[PDB]
Amino acid sequence: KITGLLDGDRVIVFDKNGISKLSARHYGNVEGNFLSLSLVEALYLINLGWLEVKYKDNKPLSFEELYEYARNVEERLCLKYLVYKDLRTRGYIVKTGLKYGADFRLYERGANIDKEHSVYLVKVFPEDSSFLLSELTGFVRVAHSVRKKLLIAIVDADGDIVYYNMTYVKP
Amino acid sequence: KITGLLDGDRVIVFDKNGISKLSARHYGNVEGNFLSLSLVEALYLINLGWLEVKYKDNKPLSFEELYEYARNVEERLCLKYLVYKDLRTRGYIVKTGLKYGADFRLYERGANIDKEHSVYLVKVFPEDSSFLLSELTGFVRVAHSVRKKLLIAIVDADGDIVYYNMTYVKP
Amino acid sequence: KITGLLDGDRVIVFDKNGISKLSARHYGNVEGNFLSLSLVEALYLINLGWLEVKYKDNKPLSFEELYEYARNVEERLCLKYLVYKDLRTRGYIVKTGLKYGADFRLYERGANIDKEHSVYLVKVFPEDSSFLLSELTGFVRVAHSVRKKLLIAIVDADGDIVYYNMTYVKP
Amino acid sequence: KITGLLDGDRVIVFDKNGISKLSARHYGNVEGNFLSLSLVEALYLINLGWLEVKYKDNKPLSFEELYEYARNVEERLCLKYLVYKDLRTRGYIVKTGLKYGADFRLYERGANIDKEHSVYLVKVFPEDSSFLLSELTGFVRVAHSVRKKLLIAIVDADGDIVYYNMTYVKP
Ligand SMILES: [Au+]
Ligand SMILES: [Au+]
Ligand SMILES: [Au+]
Ligand SMILES: [Au+]
Repeated sequence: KITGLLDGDRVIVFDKNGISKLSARHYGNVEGNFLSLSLVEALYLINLGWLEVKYKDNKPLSFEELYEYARNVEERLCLKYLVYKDLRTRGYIVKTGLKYGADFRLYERGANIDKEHSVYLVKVFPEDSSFLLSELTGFVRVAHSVRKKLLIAIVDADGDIVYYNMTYVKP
Repeated sequence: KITGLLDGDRVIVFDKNGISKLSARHYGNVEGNFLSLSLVEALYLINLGWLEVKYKDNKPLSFEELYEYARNVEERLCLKYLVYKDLRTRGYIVKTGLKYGADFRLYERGANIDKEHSVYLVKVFPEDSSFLLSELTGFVRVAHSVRKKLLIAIVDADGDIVYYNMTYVKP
Repeated sequence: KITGLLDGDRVIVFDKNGISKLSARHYGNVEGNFLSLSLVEALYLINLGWLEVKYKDNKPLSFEELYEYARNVEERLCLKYLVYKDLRTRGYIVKTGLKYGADFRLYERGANIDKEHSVYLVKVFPEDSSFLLSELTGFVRVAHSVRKKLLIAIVDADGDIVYYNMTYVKP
Repeated sequence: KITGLLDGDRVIVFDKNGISKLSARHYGNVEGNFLSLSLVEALYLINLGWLEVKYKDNKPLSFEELYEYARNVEERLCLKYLVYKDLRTRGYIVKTGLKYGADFRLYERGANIDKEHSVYLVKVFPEDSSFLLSELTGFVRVAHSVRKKLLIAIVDADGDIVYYNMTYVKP
């Protein structure tokens, strides 16, 4: 069970092999002799039984413990977490979509991250919260501007994720 | 210049010829003793310069006059008029989509609205407005069950339209 | 008295015991490491006396507290809560009807929702508010195509509910 | 061709046989020795080719002429006429719904007298006009109250008539 260190909004890994294992599956970003995982990533790794996270004492935090800490640091933690876990489970390599204002950005399944770029821009939405339609049309424009497809991930009232693809059309 | 009689939510045309001209291009409904147009159809034909609409006396009502009347009696006249005019201009035969909870239903440039079925289901939305996802989520469903393509026409504050498609997806 | 964590749009339950209890009576979603309830669900459970909810502090929110929070993050929280509580009380297993553009989808009290299909599709409305018929008209349609019974829940100003059915008719 | 005399909002038929034929199909009400027809009824009968209305000495009026008159007399003329004609065409004995707040009251298909009651109450609605939902629920109350079925007749944007039945439900 690889070990990581709770450092604010990130979790660091230094074990040489621990970092090699996680970099292979493409988790977090490698910065020198360290690997930086996001809080959602660490939670999912913990859930997978691969990662172990300690903060203060030598006693590693529990999923609940890390959740309690992250919910007060990250925003929409549960929203991003449920969906991230889903996509990871669907076989996707999920990476931040921050650069495009999106929640995530994904590579095709089975994509060679080496030569391939990301294809989907993902934006998560809770079913029961209304918002400006321009919020959506805006993402369709950004996605399109970067030759990427927009993926709307809805977390319905039942806690399940429903995905929709939205695009421009010329009747 | 075909003249019509504004009566509530529709315009009545008695001129046997105007009834042929309009019916030819699929505008309005031929009751037999007359042909009746919707307020949006009337506004459009006035705009084309084909129609003249009288209300209580003889002096025909200006486009803006008829337009103000319709805005007052029909909630989303602005939206519907705008998208209808646009799709009618693209050559589509624009009919009501009420049976499907939609704004319009379209038929290709030349089609016998009789033995043929509509190919598109259309829903109009002002862009700068808040909305709930179920409004779109239900539309995609209905379009699906009735095996028809869908168009989500979004009109921005400037009155411009951008059509979008939306499809359910399992990543 | 199970205790959950208010986290945006949902409530997280970590107690393996509450997870079993809630899961049994079909409440929330079991992510695996936790179970999450929707805001409407949590409100109902607080009201039922089964649950306790804590936000950014160890002091549980009162029903009126969580309720106000929810009212603020969800447009129609009032309507949906009222109808959810009522149908749940009647013994139905109330789930989301998002996929059909509806508020809820219902299963019989003795239904095995894993093997069975929902028998009702529900749409809620505030009685003393202006509406457009295409709002019911499309609902009737979807309900038909997906071969399900429908319920139009109409809540009056006092919050009292009356259910109505609607059927297409060819006289 | 039966003759009737325009009398305000009614068309009176005095002919002995004329009255006989119309009364057989159940048109108008029989008061004194004559037969009083409604403006929509008279318009329909003219459309049928059965009636000939004229204002006193003047030459008989054309469908357009009577409509021209009637429209500046009766309300929702086009609305009520479009539905009435349709229901009459479908083989129904369409009578007023006035005593119930409905537009029309219908008698089962076609063999009912005075010892036989009306089965439906009909309320016509133009598709693109919004109204308070309480208006609909009000008609369900009246219909139900008088042990009758409420028929919602919608004149859609295409000029066609769509019918829906609305009733109470106890889930
Ligand atoms: Au969440
Ligand atoms: Au407009
Ligand atoms: Au409430
Ligand atoms: Au009309």
